[PDB]
Amino acid sequence: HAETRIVTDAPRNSESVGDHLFNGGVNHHDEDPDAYTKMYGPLVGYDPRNPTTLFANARQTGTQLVAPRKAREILTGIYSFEPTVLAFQREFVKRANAVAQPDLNSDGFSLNGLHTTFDSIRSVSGYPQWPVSALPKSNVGLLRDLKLQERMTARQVVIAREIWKRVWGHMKPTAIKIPKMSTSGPPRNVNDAEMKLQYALALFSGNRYNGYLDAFKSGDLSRFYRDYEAAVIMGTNVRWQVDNPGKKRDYWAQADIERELAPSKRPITTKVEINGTVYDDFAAMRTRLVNAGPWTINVALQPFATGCMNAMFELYRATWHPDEDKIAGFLEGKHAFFGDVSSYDHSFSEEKIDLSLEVGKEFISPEIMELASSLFYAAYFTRPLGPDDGPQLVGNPNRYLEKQVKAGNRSGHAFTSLFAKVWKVIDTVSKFDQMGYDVVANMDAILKGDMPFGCINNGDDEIVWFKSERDYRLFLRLLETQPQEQRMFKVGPEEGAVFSGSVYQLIGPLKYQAVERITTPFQRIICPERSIGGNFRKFWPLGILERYNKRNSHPVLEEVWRVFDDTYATLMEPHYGSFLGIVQRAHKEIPFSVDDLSWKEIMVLDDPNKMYHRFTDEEIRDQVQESAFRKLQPIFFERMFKEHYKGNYV
Ligand SMILES: [Mg+2]
Ligand SMILES: [Mg+2]
Ligand SMILES: [Mg+2]
Ligand SMILES: [Mg+2]
Ligand SMILES: [Mg+2]
Repeated sequence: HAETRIVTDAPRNSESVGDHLFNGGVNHHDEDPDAYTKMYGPLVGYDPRNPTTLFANARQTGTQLVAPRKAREILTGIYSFEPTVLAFQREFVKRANAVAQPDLNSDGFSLNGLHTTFDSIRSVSGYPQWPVSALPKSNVGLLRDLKLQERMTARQVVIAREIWKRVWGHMKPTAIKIPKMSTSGPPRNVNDAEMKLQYALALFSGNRYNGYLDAFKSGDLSRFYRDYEAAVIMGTNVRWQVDNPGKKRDYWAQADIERELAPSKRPITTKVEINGTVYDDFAAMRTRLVNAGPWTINVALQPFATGCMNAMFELYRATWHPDEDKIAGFLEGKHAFFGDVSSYDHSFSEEKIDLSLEVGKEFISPEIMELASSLFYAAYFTRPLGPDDGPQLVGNPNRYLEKQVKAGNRSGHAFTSLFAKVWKVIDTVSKFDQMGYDVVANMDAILKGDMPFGCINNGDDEIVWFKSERDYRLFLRLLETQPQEQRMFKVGPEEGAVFSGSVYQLIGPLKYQAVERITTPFQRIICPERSIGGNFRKFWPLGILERYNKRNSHPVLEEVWRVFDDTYATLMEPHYGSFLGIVQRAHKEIPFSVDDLSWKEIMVLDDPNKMYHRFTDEEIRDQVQESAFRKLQPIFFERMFKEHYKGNYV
């Protein structure tokens, strides 16, 4: 068929989606160019004078806060604002701190496996720090505050081009993941993976991908919206995590980002006060704004992000995807710096984002890179970030071909993870360069782990390793001496040498042993981001039982679990029932068993987005992946790649 539009002139909502189910073998939208139009309803309609109506049909609307205050159900029948729970938190933390204290050397390595104190467990889940910090229109104040370079050096640009050529220039075609449990974002704002899949099939049928790009590049939002159900705009969500009591933090106010491009931050002053009692020894949960790109934008980009990432994991495994179980042994006999990056994604400059996309255009049609740019710099809409704020549109989505919000490696983008991984390695390879090494001539060898130095990467987490002590101390001298003109990101040593959630305990001379942070099991039980069950914690017993079952695997861990069990038994059990009873009864009601799953699989059930950056299809069984994702195999977008990709297939 000739049809170039996803939404045609056919009557909408005239056929049931049940008559157009995807069989995994043929794209039925090739047979019927009107199918998508007929199986879904009329869009509400775009008003350029009122762009926020793009979100008026969402589950949460207008007035309701992005981060409401609401007690969490931490275990069956146990809620986080109850005074007995808070009493347990205080006593558990006293007793756990009496077990062990972090024992760190001058390089930040833990000698006992513990990297910090247990004080963050005095955080009240469901009690947010407010306001949630807004995203300013400009990150220049941050770049200034962090003392980052004004521009890349010439050499840094060379290195960035050499690495991006390797990344964009190779592709291992891989299925698009279609999330079951997240919103499509505008315009439909539904958690409907069937619609997402049918949209993908429509996009990749006939001439619709080129029609989509033509509509995009026209700058006519009314056209892109009408004919492709697409609008370049971010929604916003909030992520929550524990904090250390007493830690001073700051935030960008909604009223300031409205008035100023790069305003200064204001102090967060939230105190925990529950039913008329102040808890001065507790923290409110740290909160962070995350943007969310619409499905109907990200779907056009994801094939490239996923394919290039998967290629990179194969060709340059030693850098971007080593076996995590083997890292500690790999490091035996090596010196290592564990990177702690401050405000990483937000600290990317416009130059860095733009260069990445420029090199992309050598391998991928330029209009696709321009779509990526449009989303990186898109306007966003947020519901209120605090109790005194209103909903707010930041930027002008009517002018989406112009940059609206400059915020570095924008969250919610198809490319966010790829950019995080590649730029951390650009920075570290530039550091190898600044030491004096000839990194261009030896680029492949560095990335493949064949030189006497290299780096293991997981986005903003990294291990920079050296076979030679003298090379290692030269790297440390470089960090100490590096001037502003060379500084890409704000990086220091990680307290306790943590990588991907594990402490790399120093157990002998250049001998390491990985231990999951000993704070983690207790934070995730006692101070959770979300209540048990619901959308995101259906499988909550698994992570707990997995951790409990390995309690004897490390001597500090073992003692802290003994403190948990004894303290819970005395202070919680009389009122709420036994801990293991609650957890084991819940485990019986879910369709997975902890004994049958790998550690990787349990991680993915707790955080499915680890499939976009940490684990590949090969490492996770179908039943686990299918809990969270539908898939579209790459045969269904092969024609798009034949036209629009110019690199090498792996
Ligand atoms: Mg029928
Ligand atoms: Mg305080
Ligand atoms: Mg001012
Ligand atoms: Mg780190
Ligand atoms: Mg598999």
